[PDB]
Amino acid sequence: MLIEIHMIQNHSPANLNRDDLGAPKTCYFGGVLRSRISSQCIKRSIRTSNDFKALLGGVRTRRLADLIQQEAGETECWKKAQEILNKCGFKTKMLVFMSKDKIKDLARIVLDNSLGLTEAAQQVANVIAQATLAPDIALCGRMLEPNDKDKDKKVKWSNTTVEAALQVAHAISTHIARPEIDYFVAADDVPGEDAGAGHIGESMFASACFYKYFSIDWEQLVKNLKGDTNLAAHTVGAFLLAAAKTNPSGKQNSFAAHNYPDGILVEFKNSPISYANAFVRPVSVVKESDLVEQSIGQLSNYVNDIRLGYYDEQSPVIGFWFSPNNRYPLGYKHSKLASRNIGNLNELVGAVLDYIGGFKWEEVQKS
Amino acid sequence: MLIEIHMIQNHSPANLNRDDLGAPKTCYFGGVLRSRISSQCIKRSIRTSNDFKALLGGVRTRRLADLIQQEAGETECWKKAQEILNKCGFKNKDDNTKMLVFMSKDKIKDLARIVLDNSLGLTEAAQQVANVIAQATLAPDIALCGRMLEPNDKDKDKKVKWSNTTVEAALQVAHAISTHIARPEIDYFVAADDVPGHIGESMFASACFYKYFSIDWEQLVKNLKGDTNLAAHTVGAFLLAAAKTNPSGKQNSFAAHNYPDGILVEFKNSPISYANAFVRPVSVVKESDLVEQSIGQLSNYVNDIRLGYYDEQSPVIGFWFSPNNRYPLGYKHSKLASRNIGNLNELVGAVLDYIGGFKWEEVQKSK
Amino acid sequence: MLIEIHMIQNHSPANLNRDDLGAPKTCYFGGVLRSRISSQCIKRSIRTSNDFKALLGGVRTRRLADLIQQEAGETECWKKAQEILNKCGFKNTKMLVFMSKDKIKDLARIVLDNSLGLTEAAQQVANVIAQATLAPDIALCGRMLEPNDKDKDKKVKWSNTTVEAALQVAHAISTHIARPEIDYFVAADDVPGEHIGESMFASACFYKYFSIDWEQLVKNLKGDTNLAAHTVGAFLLAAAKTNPSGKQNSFAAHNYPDGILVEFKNSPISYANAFVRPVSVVKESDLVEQSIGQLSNYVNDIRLGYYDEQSPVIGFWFSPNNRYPLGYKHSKLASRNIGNLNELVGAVLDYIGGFKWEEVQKSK
Amino acid sequence: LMSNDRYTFADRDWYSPLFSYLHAEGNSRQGKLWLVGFASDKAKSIDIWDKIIELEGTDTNDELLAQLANRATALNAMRKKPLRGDFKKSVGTPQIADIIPHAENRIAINAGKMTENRGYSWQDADTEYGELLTKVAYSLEPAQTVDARLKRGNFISRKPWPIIP
Amino acid sequence: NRGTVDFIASLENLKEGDLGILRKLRGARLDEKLPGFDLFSALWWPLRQKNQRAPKREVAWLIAKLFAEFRFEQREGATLPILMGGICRKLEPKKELPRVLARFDQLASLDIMQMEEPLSVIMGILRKHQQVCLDWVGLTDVLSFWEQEPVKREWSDSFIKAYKI
Repeated sequence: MLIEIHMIQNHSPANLNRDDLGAPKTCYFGGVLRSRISSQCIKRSIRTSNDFKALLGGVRTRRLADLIQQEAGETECWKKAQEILNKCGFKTKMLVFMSKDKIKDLARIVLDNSLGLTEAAQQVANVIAQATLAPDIALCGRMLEPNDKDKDKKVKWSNTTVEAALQVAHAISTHIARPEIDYFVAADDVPGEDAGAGHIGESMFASACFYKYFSIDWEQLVKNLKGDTNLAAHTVGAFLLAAAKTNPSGKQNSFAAHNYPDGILVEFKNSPISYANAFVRPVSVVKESDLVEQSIGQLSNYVNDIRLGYYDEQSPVIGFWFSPNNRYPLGYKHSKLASRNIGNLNELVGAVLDYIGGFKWEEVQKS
Repeated sequence: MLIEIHMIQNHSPANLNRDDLGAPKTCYFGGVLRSRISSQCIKRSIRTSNDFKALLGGVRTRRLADLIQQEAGETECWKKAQEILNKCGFKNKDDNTKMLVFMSKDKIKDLARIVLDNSLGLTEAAQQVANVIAQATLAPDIALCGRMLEPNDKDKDKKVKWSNTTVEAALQVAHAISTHIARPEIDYFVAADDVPGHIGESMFASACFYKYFSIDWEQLVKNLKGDTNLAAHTVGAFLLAAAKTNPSGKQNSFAAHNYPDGILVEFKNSPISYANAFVRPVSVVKESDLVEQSIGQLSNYVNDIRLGYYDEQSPVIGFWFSPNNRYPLGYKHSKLASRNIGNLNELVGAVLDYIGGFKWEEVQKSK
Repeated sequence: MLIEIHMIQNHSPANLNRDDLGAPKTCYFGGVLRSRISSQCIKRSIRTSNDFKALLGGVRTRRLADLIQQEAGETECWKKAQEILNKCGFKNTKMLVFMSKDKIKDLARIVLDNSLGLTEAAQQVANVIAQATLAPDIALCGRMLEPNDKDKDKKVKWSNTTVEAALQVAHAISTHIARPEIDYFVAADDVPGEHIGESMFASACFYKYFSIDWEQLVKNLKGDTNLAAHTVGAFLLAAAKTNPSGKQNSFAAHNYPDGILVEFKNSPISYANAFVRPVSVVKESDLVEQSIGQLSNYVNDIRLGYYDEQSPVIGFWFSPNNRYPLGYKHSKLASRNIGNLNELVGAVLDYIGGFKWEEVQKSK
Repeated sequence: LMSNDRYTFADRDWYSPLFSYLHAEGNSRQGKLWLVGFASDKAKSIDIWDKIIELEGTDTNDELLAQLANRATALNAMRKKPLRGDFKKSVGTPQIADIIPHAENRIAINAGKMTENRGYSWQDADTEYGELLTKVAYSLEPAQTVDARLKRGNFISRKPWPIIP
Repeated sequence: NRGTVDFIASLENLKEGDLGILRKLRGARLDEKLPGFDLFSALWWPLRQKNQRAPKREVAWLIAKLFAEFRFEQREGATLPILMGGICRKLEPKKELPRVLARFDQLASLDIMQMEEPLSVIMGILRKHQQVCLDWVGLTDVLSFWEQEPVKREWSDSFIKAYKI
């Protein structure tokens, strides 16, 4: 089975993702240009959030020898750590994505042994490949490739590939993109000779309402975390809580984009169905409504049409809907698209966890 | 822990911020045009103010040589200090001295002392100047706004090494957005001559703005090396500032020194923005006004976020203030603010009490 | 300390300030239309007032050569000065100049008939002109003069000619909705023989706000505190005893203000958000009474809401013959209530530091 | 069968054994020069082709024949150019990699005329890229600004450049 | 096209008070204020009765607002992407040219309801650069079909060709 989240959020003028030149990221959907926030930015912000802080047991880095030397008080294990890294096949050094404690303890106890370089390199490769008990590894996956150009021909590598269990698409505006440019000049505190004109810089920004899309596979999440079951549900609840309550950390010091969404639809499938095509037609603001209500109304229309379209009785689907204080109804006219209108995030987490299985949020806060 | 200040202020027809040609800054929020005041304008008007005179300390300039010569009096040392600043790494591409230097002004005497030594040459004096600047970060303004400074590797001496120069900022300020449609006008002017013996254009706008400030208490305390007393004084003087300052641009032609009609001070562990309340522009009717509709929609969004998002195990406490309670909050709820007060001095008293317990005179007498 | 002048004044049906088309200028405050009189019109109307005649210093002209020409010896109309001023950059355009009255005449008419020649007297006129700051109208209004770095002599240097303004002026807005009316005029003929007219006008009661700095005034008068009170007194008589000089031959709008609040406070406060709600007439009361009452309510709210310690802002409320009270609620909003302008002037000067009106006129 | 970092797939290489046949064995003579190109790597054949070109012996410019013997690096450098800025290990404009073979095969009919430089030159061969490349510029910049058409105009001025060594 | 020409002629037949009343209604719709609605109806609705291809209510209202604000003289051959392009040459190529170009190319992302302030500042830089002539009929005919690619495709093309001269 699958767990699916739909999400409608409106943002203040900001720059939550920029390219090399210094402008907001943009896309072309349905023949017109729209603002964009990259998916990987969202996964990074969720991974480094404060509602996910219990759940980082791993590292994605190339400074493994800093971590090995940090697993020491006084013993000089810097040159030998880098050395065994270079005979390992990580030669710029390759980015390695594995758990913290496993590499820390095992590199501390293996690098400090007086054994051969080949055997200790084989053991380091084995413990790097075997340290696949980490939550970000299960959510986001892992691929590592030993560079055979400079690799010793004695030892052999093992299976290391990790299949991920989270699929998030890029954040796409519900309407046309309207880019803007801001001109700044710096000043001098003390008067003096001063400039001729004053070199004008340029800061690009825009504002938009975003439709975000989330998908969670429970079976692969269970299979990646071995025989554990409670950790899967706790990860699902923690990810929902974080993604509901985390923003990208862009230029937030001068563009405070701390808004929170006005509508969350949650769903359960066996097959992934994305509802991004509700906004192929651009949304034109009319005098009556606002951008948010028309966006969720068009989303409701597409949801209603798909629910009355591709629909099999042998596998029926259900879902709950959430809004703050229940101000924005999905079924604006007559349809009851969701059965369990919920006015709070905590009760939504409890309902999702109960639908997964016999789990309570206070129960699984121990793994 | 975060201190969050939300502010509503209506402004007279005025030109507080502008682009190159004289137009007020405009924004694209909610599908409609919004008037905009840049956040850097607000930060600089806070920094240069009568209430923030005592907690000064940081200076930002490109004319270190002039102040150094003034500190060291009659010593010449102009060309020598200019050469030392060139050798330090201050880039001089396009024959322009730039890279606005951010250091405290109580360490200028150390710069003049190290530069005016005769035992050491020029590489030594430049390295010592670099060590002085990279460890002079003990001002309220550097603690609040933060600092970044990247001298170039091209024109610097090879034998100069640069230490850690970054300080993370403790203040986040959003761009000011009007609550309704943006409506610029054009003014026409001619030059009068007194002795007897054409037309141009200027642009102005009037709007009621929504402002948002955020202060991180632990980062401010960490920035001042554990001086909790000075951090409390910084928060209090900043609140007095952001209440009682207006940006100084074209204030000689339109003296818009208007005061806020409502400030909400809240304490929470997560950043909260109320910008989505005005996603629908406020349409002025006969029976009401712009301002009270703005505060009414703000109160409605405060209810929605309070009963929809903030309901956790961690409680959120906020106070509301209006001058002599002239604009109360939402009429149908009447329970949003924990305390309703009619003075700003009691506001800063309550805030300083809620942080760690502080009296206004004991924090005033620390600088 | 800063001195604030807020005034509410009703005007006759008139057109005191016009755009290019022939309409009064209009502005948008609080979501509805309001009429508008610009800042520079009020500044120049106070400037030309008879109460400001005795302290009138400054020229603000752009042809200095004709003012140089006052000497009898006809040698400086088309002189080398018509090329030396060009080497000064005062160029098309001619780069208008905010300098004094006696200094230019005396010193220039000394130096511009000299055997110095080119590239020597331009420096002298620069030293006379870029230092000609001592004038009260400059002291309040400010000064600027940036020259053409592409059309001036290379051997001449410039000192500072930047004078910080001690006066801040806001535009005049209404307290009620703007109601534009079109008047049709038909011009007749004095001789019989074998054209409908399109002009606009309006009437409204207006609200204005000015600020003057005291220490900046004293500083820009080079430490002369004696002139920097005669200045403020002449300004106070002018802002209350002078209407703008628009179409006044057909619109006699010589009205006197009905409510003036004069305050003394360290930081400037604008009581302009009292008039977010337009004043709507009712059968009981008029426009002046409701406008002054709303101003009273907002003044009380600000005063009771923004302080609890010291600074009992000793501000004076002026109403002619105490005609319109500052609110019919709980009293004691203003320190004293004055039914005369000259008693107000004496009290304000007494707050300045004991300065007497009968003794300060001898300054200039 | 692959367009790696040091190769770009254009057509058969009739330009390799030319600044060579024309100086050591065979020389310049009148007839039909048949080219057999048999590729290999280790022990596996990948592609074998044939071709026929017409010559008579119309003089020789050694420099131009040398540039003609070195053309695949010029194509790699034309493909590899970034759209804007510069980045290490940047592949660069892969739609140009799609349109290289058509202009190459339109050029390759008069190989015997390019070899002797009778009427067809490097600059005459340069013009063939314009139509396809103007077709590409619409897709790679599908915007409606002044900057869009100006970038297309800069983009249509991209031509291969000759490299002798 | 006929019907436009009489609409522009009736716009030029207006007097001081009518231009002022459409000037005070800048930045607004029509349904809020009744004198503006009545004046626009009396100036527009007979043409829509007689001619089917008379301008839409929104585009006619917007063009009426711009004419009341700027009051340019009607003359054929003074269209907007020509005067833009004749103006752009007199600026510094390093700084001011991208600044003007960005404000000019921002129009391809805005709707007719949102195209009042950029047009206001563009005719502002015209009035600053001492121009008195403008083709209003061409602008109305391109705004009425502003949502088609060839119309903005010939927009900046007229621009490029006027700028390159």
